[PDB]
Amino acid sequence: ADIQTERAYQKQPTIFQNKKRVLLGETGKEKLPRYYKNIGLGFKTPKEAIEGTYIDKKCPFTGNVSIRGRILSGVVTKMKMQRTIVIRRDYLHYIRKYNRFEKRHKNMSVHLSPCFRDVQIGDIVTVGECRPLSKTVRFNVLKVTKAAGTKKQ
Amino acid sequence: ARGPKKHLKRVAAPKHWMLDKLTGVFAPRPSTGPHKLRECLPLIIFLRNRLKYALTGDEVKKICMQRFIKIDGKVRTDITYPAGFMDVISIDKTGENFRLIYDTKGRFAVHRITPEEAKYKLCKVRKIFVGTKGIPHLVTHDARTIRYPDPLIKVNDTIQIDLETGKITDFIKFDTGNLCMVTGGANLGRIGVITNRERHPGSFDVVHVKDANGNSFATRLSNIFVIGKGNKPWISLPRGKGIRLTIAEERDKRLAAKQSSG
RNA sequence: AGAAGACGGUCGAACUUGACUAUCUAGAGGAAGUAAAAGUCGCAACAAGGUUUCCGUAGGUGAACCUGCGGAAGGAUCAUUA
RNA sequence: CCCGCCGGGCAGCUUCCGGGAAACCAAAGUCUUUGGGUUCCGGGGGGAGUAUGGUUGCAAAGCUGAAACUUAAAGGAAUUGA
RNA sequence: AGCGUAUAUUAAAGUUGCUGCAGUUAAAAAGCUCGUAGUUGGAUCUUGGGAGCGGGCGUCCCCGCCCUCUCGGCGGGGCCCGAAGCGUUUACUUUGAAAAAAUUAGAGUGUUCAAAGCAGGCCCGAGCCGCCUGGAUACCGCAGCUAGGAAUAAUGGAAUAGGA
RNA sequence: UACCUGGUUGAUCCUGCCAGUAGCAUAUGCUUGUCUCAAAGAUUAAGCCAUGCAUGUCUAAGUACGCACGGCCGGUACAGUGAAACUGCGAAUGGCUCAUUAAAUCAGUUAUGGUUCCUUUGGUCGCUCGUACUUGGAUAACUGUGGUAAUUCUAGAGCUAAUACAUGCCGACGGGCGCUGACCCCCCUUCCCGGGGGGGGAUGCGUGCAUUUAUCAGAUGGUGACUCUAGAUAACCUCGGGCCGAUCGCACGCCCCCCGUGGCGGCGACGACCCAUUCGAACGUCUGCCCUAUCAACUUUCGAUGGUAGUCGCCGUGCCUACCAUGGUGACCACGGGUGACGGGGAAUCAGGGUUCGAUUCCGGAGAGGGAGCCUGAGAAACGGCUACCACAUCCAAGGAAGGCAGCAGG
RNA sequence: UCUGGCAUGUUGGAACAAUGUAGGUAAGGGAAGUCGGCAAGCCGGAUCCGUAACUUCGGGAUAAGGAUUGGCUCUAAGGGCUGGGCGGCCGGCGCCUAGCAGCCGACUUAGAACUGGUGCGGACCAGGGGAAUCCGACUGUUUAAUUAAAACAAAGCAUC
Repeated sequence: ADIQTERAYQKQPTIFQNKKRVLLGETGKEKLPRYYKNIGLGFKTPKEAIEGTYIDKKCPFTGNVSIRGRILSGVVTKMKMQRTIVIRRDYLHYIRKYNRFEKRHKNMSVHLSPCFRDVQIGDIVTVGECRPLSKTVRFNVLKVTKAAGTKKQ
Repeated sequence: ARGPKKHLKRVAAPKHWMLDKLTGVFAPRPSTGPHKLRECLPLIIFLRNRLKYALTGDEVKKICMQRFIKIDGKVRTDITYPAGFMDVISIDKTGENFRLIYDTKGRFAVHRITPEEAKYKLCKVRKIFVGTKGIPHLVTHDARTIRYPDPLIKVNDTIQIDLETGKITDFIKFDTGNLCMVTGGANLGRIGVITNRERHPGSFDVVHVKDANGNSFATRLSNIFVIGKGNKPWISLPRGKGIRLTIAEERDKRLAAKQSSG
């Protein structure tokens, strides 16, 4: 549960966790200020993103990221990573000579913010193109949707 | 390529440029200026090819250092200066004034205007920024940045600017029911009234424009150019009111004119 | 202000070795496939081709070929009598 | 035991259903008046089920499998004689 | 003012067959079974009914019709629906927006016809101290932008109720 | 114009291919009277080049004591025609070839809110509170001397100057502000005399843009969302130093007011500190390539897949570094190889569906024998720039010098 | 080296010639010597990588080839015991539970910094290797006192 597990403690540049204190009390009673901002296209910031205590430079809400260029989606297959879920999208290419199609898929890696917790295997996740923050990952998770889930036994 | 290419070819010319194919392998490359070259016009092409005042590119240079050509009240020696949209070229020796605007055929036509009309102009803003010392400024499509604008002016508005004063005289917002002309794409060169507008958070917007003849069409925001208020433009217009007539209709008037003349 | 020059830090042309890989190439001798004018044995298949034929396996043989276990009809037999 | 009926069969036999080059076949039909789903598999005759690589086997051999070159026919069915 | 040979390639060649083949005997069904990619996967969830608007919505052929919730937004009566949504998401169909030049389809253009070229044509006692016009359109596969269509193809909703 | 015929035969129906048959590009062969257009060393040889050329340049407006000319005229003080050279700018464009390169270049769509950019244009250039009516030096051509076999070779002395280099001033404007604030004035509780509040304020530090930072308000502007463009709070502001004219021509004028020479003046050009636009520049999102399983399980101790903290990089990342659990890719064809493959816009032919060819003159990429490297420049990892190595080879007086025509002709 | 033992192996002194026996070293070549690499020399330990043909699938294999190795100063990991709300205990009142506290302990492994005239398995110990041909399959045995081999035996095969 410790936010300080890395070599150097990460700090949100905008916020000022360090504040003076008054007599008969302390600023530690109240939680630290959290900097976040919602996005357009109806991308309302989910509950865990506001009230979470996590700190991430690369999160869609508490970071520098601006989502632009193209808005896409995909499914969830594997989750063995550090804050990355591998997704794959089906698309049918048309061949003129034989007047038919071929099933095709080009899977990519998306970096997921730690605020989203409820993701299982076989559900859709909506992602959007962003800056080349990594060498391979150029997308960020913006929405989580289930697919015949909400009941696991 | 190792940097900025310094030549244009005969085929590299824009299509709406009326340049011949068998005269030369190069073209008069428009040099840098207040307009993107892909939608501008050099002085040589304006005079030699259109007005037929000069027959060779050398002769166009001859009159330029004779300093008989003026643009926006300023004498420019650049033969390849980018005379872009809303540029007025006035020749005092012949006492003629031309307003450079698009015609019904999406072409950079030459339209004669009165000197009094040439004294003022019309420009479109692009962005608003609070520059030095906390005051606003406007950057336009003409790259004529203006200090201390009217605060009521917003993005995509049209500001009247005089040649000598170079200031804001009359501004008009962007709204429905206002006359506008398309500045790109397939509908380039059409005049109509904005009937509708739809927005998209993350892509371009679409403004539906319906002209006087009922030929409705749709256009992108970046190709909208506001000229006048309501149904009356602030400036004169060329033949056809900027209305694109069909292939069959145009040939009908063409044959009628031929028969009447003959 | 500073030329010549020396130490440490990086690709590194090039070099040596080794490994892997691709292509092109010589080679004594050996053994096949291609055409033949039509040279020597008797004749396996075409008839019930006289030991129906073909299939696989095994085995043998101057050669076609022979033999056994099965397996078919391209063997002469939609049939063989209460 | 006899008479039938119903569903699943191995089946003849006749038949201008039909298709097929015909021999023959209710599938070897609904096929140019061309589309119910799909696998394996062929692309003139040889070279050749050969060479080489891989893999299985104690061996014999099995599975996978070319190229160079060469030929105007090889073939299927049917017609009358011998 | 041409023709042949040589070789590469297309149609021929339904002789690679998606369109559009064949497998008893002409080349060919694996001995058979299982099984995963992958392929193809039955009907079934608003269809009619008098709408009136037009002809020969009457039967029949081309049009919207008797989708929400918030200031009924040009401190509170009908002459209003601009925007914060979607009684869900794809595929396809049509339009619209996105289309660097040439070529090609082709508009008009003559005068040596055309291939070509985007030019030229138009009254002239010539003071005629020269008027007008063309230099358009179509297509741009697939991928993505947008507004409708909501047959066809698959998907879920709520069954131990963790249901609106 | 959605087509056959001949060819297995004693002759016929089939299967099946070829022979003829029609266009298409390279050359060969025989002939060839005219004109209008027009392709033309890519194929094996991206192999090597003798020779000649292909990048130079000046306005009234940077610099002009060249015995190369020349007007006024030797009382003046800066004439001009102008070699050459310094200074700034172009040479990274153009043009030839496809060696190399196979999700790579490129073709369609998008972003750089993830960055920069002499060039033209639009702003700004009294915004900051601290010798000027013009500053120091050498270096050019030039003269006079020299070296060898030498170049687009050159040291040492006397000169001269720049819009070249370095330093740098007064003006420009009287003041405000935040702190530190002595001192001075006024008001109220207080029967007392202490406090509670308003103001001036000398004297001190700072008080513009560019940049680095840490903090605050943000129902100034706008986007859908930037940590944005703005305002302040406290510092640095690089001596391998940012900005505030030591620049050059044109026609020449107004004022002596408190003055016989002081101020006021226009038209421009020259590069800037920063912002914008344009030519652009490079790294990016979705979508698309030829043959190949006799290439099936591959990348990863050496960075491969991601996170955290650093480094540079014009900026955003395994570009690099260290610690972290293994991850990613693959029968929807990876990894590998071949290609007589640069890609595409595009070309031949035609019922339709289609099959082939794409260097070519168009738009992008790569190369200049090979791959290495680099200084100036905004933009080079540049070859009509240099260096080193490898083959080739030019001159040599044997001590060295000097090289790349897949640029245009020609061999 | 210690406990224990000894007096250099049936004599001593002096010198340091040739030839010899035993032990070393050698510039530049690198088997040119010789019947023949005989003799000598090279390699040698351990750790981390990497290993071919062929094959009876067991091997070949320490194949071949490469890197490291000292000293010093640190770091990380690898365990044992006891306890769990003056002296006891009749008791609800306690809850060891991401295994916490205290005490005890030996041997290694890995990583890093520093450091020396790049020297470090520093002496000692301690495989040169590869491509082939012939014979015998292999292990074993044999002419004590010149022949250790291809000879003999051997399992297996066959015969009487």
